[PDB]
Amino acid sequence: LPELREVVSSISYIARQLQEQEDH
Amino acid sequence: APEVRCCVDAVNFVAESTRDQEATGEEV
Amino acid sequence: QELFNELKPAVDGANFIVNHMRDQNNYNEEKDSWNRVA
Amino acid sequence: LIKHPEVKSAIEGIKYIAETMK
Amino acid sequence: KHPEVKSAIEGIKYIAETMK
Repeated sequence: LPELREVVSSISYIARQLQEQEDH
Repeated sequence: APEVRCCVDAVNFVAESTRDQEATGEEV
Repeated sequence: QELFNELKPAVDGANFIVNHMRDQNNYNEEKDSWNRVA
Repeated sequence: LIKHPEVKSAIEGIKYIAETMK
Repeated sequence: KHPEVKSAIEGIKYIAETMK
């Protein structure tokens, strides 16, 4: 399931960016 | 099963919106 | 089970994004209220 | 799996985000 | 693999690349 894996990666990246923005 | 259709439409809407903002910002 | 284990990071990320957006919206709404008071 | 509370919360949250930007 | 599902998948990908 490479598509679902890449989607999971994209969602995790978005959440990580938002968490970093929250710390900033 | 409203979940699949409604959230696929929602995800497509955010994607299309993001595309519109990107095009607007390129013209700016 | 294993599918749920693989999708749990995505569900957690989506919930985090939702909470971030909702908090931002409430923050902006309070700012608009202050603008209207002004 | 849709009946899981976290999945439902994420689903309604995506709907909320889309409605907000509309 | 409906067209709309693939479009949504690519939309999430596009959003991630846009923030990158």
